[PDB]
Amino acid sequence: MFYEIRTYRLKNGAIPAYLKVVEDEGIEIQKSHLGELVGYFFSEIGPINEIVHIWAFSSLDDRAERRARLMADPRWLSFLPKIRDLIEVAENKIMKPARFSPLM
Amino acid sequence: MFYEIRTYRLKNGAIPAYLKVVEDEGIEIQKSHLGELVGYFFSEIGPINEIVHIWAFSSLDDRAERRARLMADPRWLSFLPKIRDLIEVAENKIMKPARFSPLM
Amino acid sequence: MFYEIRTYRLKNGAIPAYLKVVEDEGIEIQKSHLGELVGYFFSEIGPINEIVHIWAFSSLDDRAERRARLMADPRWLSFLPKIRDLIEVAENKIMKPARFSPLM
Amino acid sequence: MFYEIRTYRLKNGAIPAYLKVVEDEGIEIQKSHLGELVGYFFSEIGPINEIVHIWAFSSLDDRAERRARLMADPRWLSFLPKIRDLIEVAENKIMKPARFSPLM
Amino acid sequence: MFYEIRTYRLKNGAIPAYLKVVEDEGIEIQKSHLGELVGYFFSEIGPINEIVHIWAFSSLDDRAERRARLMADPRWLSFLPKIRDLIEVAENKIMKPARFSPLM
Amino acid sequence: MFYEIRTYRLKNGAIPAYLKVVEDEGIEIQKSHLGELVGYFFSEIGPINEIVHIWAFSSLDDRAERRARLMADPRWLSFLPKIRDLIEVAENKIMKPARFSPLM
Amino acid sequence: MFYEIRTYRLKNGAIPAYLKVVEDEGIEIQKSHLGELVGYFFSEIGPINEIVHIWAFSSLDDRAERRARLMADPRWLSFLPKIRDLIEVAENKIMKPARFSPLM
Amino acid sequence: MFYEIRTYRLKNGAIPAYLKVVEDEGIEIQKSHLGELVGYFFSEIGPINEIVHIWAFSSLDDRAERRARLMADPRWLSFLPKIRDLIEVAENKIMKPARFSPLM
Repeated sequence: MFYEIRTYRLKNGAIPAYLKVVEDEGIEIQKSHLGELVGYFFSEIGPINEIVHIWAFSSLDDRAERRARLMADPRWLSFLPKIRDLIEVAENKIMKPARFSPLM
Repeated sequence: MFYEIRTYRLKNGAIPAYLKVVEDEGIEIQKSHLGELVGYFFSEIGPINEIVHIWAFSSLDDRAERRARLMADPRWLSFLPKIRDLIEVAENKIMKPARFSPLM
Repeated sequence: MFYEIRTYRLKNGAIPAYLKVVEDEGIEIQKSHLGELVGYFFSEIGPINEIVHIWAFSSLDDRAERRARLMADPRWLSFLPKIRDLIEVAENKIMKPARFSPLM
Repeated sequence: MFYEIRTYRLKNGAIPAYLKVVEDEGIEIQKSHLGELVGYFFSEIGPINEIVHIWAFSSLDDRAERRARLMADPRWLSFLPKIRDLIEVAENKIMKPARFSPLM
Repeated sequence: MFYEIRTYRLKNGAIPAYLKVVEDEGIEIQKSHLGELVGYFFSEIGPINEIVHIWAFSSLDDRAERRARLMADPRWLSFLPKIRDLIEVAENKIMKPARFSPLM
Repeated sequence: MFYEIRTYRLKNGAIPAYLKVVEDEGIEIQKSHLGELVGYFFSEIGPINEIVHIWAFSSLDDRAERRARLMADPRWLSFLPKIRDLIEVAENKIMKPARFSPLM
Repeated sequence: MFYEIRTYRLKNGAIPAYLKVVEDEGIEIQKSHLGELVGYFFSEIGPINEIVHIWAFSSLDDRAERRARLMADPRWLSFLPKIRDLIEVAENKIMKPARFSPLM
Repeated sequence: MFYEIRTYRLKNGAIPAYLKVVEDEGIEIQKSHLGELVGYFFSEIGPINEIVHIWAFSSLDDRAERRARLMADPRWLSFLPKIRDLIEVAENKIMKPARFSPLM
């Protein structure tokens, strides 16, 4: 399985607002397209104003396929503007599970 | 629940060796002390020679308690030298799960 | 004892304004909740527009408890918006005192 | 008062060794020259293998004066080699105390 | 041959807008002055909101010459304001092709 | 098309040695597996001791497939040790070509 | 002699405006207070939108003295707002000349 | 005029050794090839174990020409190994002087 880890640094103080709108209007739409959400966290100790969420994909072409459909969803497009200015810097990475990882 | 995310950058080319000794001699000892391993990953696309593992703790004082016992385990101390020089740079952070996170 | 070190990078030229409102409306409220302020500094030589303050906690669960109360304080919530846009980037870390540290 | 903050990133796993030799052979020599040690900490949560110590100076020329005598102390010179290879990366910065800082 | 690699970090969510106006109003003007465009990419996995484009120059004085003319082009100056606020951080570097590089 | 950009920071002064052994023993083996090499560069102005090479893949699952075969090649495994210690830090990213990119 | 190196990252595209107002209204005021300007540069190849200027001081307490007077100059205070929002991130450092440095 | 700024981070504690061998065996050879040394500094406050030297070039092709000759000098090649392992990380950048820069 492939694990995508996305890390965002939000505008200082935007985490509460971000998590509210995501919970209320984005996460369900996103999960119906992307598949398996592994974890969704916000900072406590370390980088402040940070969001980290992990998604698992069977293959990377499947990921491309799923993300393409998510991006086409007009409901997703209507949602994006609600967090588009809350996120200042972002990046994502693909990782693989160790043989001894619960996540496989 | 508290989530600790540890990220290491290993010596270039050390991931295979690192994952083998961890699987063979460290992970079980570590899991018997720390409790719940959420995920253990190695790089594929993004930062190279990277290890990322996540652990969940009921409270931070419980984390402190568990890590103190792990550090006292002479089996742990016998193991550490096997990855101590494979890891070049490291850092860890504590995060909290979003209400809509599978991980809670 | 636990030492929390928070480092912020403010909007260029915001330190004077920041330090004035903190002194006038935030530090006392914060101290009555958080406990022991170890030091509060602003840059001179090195990173510019930087704020660094250190707080000591008996335990991390006590820290969590104290910060929860501070976050619940409506006076704190009325103050936050006064520095919320003055801070651009932030992060915090927990450290422990060396046996030979005055700070223990 | 001026506050100098020195931050070092040590070789992975070198904190115990570092703190022991500093306590046993360096800190007293250093304190007799530099004056006031404000705090000496090692990482717990955040950057790993990190040392952070803070020194207060009445003036920066006094700091220069004090550090020149410390560097001239042959006992200091005999000590340095004991942590010179334990430290990988380092940096220091000068800051000033806020009017509401305990540290002034 | 010299290869210049320019990397920009755009405002979160600005890639589509940026790529549209560049395609519609800037790339042709830029190519007629700079010479050979080697590649123009936007992020997918790794740093998000990133643009990376590569240009080849026979010599660095030739590069200077070409960029001077591009900067003098009033059509270029009329275009710049259209992406000037879409780019947050940028940097460029000059590199040389390996003997076994297709790009020479 | 997908473009993978790999950037390495080598041991200070290792570029000549690195480029020689790659040219002599690694690049051909690598190209026979990976497919299309877009460019292979070493620093001149900017980050020093840096290597940047770009590879194009039709799909990411094809990339996975090709890299799996490359990693299985015992000739590749015999070569790796020759640059494994010349590379200090590394990272890779996947990007897409702009519609106006020669590289598509 | 002491050399202070200040490095700023300006808003994308602000260098021309910055350099004009500094030349027209700030540099002379600043030089009459600070003493010896060693060099004032703006980026070309490397970090973009960057300003780097170097000032030489006989002693650090002299630097403190001179900068205090510059900060007190009402003409300086009237000027500051003109570049205060053009500069996004900044930092400064003190260095010493090598015995073989023209700058001593 | 073009200004090249080279910044190196040396092995912890290597500055004295580095500066000695450069003064004794490298700087003169280097100056006879490169032309005008603007300044050569080592850290005091800020990044520790850092070297920063600045060279001025009439044109970038002239710089290429001069550095090619320096690299061909067998005396330079005999010297390089003496600082090659003292330098851990490096980078250089080209900048231009402001109209009001003493350095033009």
